[PDB]
Amino acid sequence: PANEVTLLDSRSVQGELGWIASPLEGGWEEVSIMDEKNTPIRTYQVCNVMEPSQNNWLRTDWITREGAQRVYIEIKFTLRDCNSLPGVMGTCKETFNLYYYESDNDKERFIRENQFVKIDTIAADESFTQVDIGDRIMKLNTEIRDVGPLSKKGFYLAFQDVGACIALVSVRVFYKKCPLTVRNLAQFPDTITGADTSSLVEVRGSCVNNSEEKDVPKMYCGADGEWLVPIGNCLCNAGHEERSGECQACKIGYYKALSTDATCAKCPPHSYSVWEGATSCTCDRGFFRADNDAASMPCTRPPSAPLNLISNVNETSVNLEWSSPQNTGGRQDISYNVVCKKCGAGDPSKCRPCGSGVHYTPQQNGLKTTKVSITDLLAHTNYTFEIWAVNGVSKYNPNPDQSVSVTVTTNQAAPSSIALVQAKEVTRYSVALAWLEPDRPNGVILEYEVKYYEKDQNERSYRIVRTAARNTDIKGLNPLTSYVFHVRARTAAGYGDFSEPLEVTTN
Amino acid sequence: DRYAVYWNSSNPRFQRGDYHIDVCINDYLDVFCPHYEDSVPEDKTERYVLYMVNFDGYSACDHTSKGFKRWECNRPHSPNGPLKFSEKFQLFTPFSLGFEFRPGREYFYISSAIPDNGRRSCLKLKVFVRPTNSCM
Repeated sequence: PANEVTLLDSRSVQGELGWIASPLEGGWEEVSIMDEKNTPIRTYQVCNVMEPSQNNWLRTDWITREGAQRVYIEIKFTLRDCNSLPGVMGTCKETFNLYYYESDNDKERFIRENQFVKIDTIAADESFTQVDIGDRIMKLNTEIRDVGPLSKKGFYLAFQDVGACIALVSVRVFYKKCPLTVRNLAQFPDTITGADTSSLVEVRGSCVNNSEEKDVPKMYCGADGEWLVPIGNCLCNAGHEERSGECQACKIGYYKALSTDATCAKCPPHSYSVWEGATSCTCDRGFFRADNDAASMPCTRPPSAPLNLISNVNETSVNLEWSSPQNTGGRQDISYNVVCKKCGAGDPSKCRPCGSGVHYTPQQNGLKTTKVSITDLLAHTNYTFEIWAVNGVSKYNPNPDQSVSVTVTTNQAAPSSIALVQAKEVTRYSVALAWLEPDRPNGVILEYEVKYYEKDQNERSYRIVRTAARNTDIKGLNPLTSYVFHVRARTAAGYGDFSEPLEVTTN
Repeated sequence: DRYAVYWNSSNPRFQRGDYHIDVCINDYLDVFCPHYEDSVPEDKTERYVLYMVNFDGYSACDHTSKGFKRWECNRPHSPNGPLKFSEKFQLFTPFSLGFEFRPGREYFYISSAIPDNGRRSCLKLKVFVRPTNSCM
């Protein structure tokens, strides 16, 4: 019934025990009496209390060790009180000797009576049957004796009667074992106990298949048959959680990249759910993640092109200006790449790329600044520049669908000053404005800028409005105040000039 | 010294009904269960539960509140021939439950079938212990 592995038992025997008794006749007898319920046992009895001198031997069959160090013997026996039975004192006894002999031979024909090693003279503890004459009651005394260390292949057991009235009910032969337990995520196997009751066995158990040994896992096997407090911890591998005592896989929609004490984290925003036991949640179509980027980070989108572009030309150099992109995607690392196309010269789409050594003062490509300057260009030639918005993920992601570009000419002059300005609708709150296009545009007109500063009063902040149309108005202005306006023409070529200083006083 | 009894209905001694054995002090009794070969489909096979009853239980074939359970012939296909049960006719027994025997007295044994007889007739054995004068 106990966790201890049994070697020899009176109940477990196939039919008869078949034990050698010396002497055969007038010695130990195989008188079998049935025990409740339906259990057949071979009971050994001897009662030669009357005869003066008594010597008895009962040798058991071959008992294999099976890799055991210390064996525990449990004997169940019934006795008789020498005073309760008629006869001379001393002739009757209340004690019996126990013997053991180590051997390597499987089927030994005979074991010497002198070669046996004595263990202890056993008496019925605590109480013993007399037996009571009025009513008959069964005994409850079971005696245990230990034997070790053992060197040979196996052993034989013997019993010696010195003139007592004894009945051996059951003989239990077992060896104390440490159970197979999985503690601190590491597996520990079943182990045998030491040579002594004080002895302990150091058991270094291997970790689970889906785990890695961070610390050496070890335990001590106690003689009682129980495992001791663990030394060293094991942690489950990446993509496997430390739950239920055995390495489990991450659920559908969960991941683990590093072998940490924490459980499988849920997929980051915009990340596609992978199968059971995932290292990192994969990025779905349209969203991606960089190689040098952390696994915890969400799937980032590529950047949009910068919406506004401003260009200014010099005698041999050109200047480009732009703002921040609309959709960052998530990543903060945004750099700008300037690409020379040379497609401006000529009407067809087919063109030759800028092969000549084009120099750039801030940076060639991957510029973190919002402004760029091209030092050298060829005169009388039409060029076209593409400002590419580059992300840290844009390389891993597909090449951006669009990039804001502007076609500019090096030799062409900036637009001239505007001829005249006229206010069409003047009121106490609003002042309308209308103007003509400059006499010399030197390129297609793209934008107009109007200045707004206070006259006959302290130098205020000159407000600049941007309008593609040649007509503009103002909302929210103080009455009875003088204002001066200047219209400036802006083309692809560059910066224009201020207009006629139109003094308009509010109604 | 030793007495051998084969417990089966096929035996001519049991069929008579008056089957008795005269035993002495410290003599042995060996009861053999009915052994059958592997070819037998276990239908014709006999299985008995032995009881040690009094004179009232011997004639009426009853064991309820009259006797005690002794041995059982459960498995007929035993490896070392038939099932053997030993009984020593000792005056004093060292075992707490072990049965004692007195000279010049009668002891009775009955057997009930596991599958059955229907309380009509049971296989019985009469045991008489000869006194000290008769035994040497």
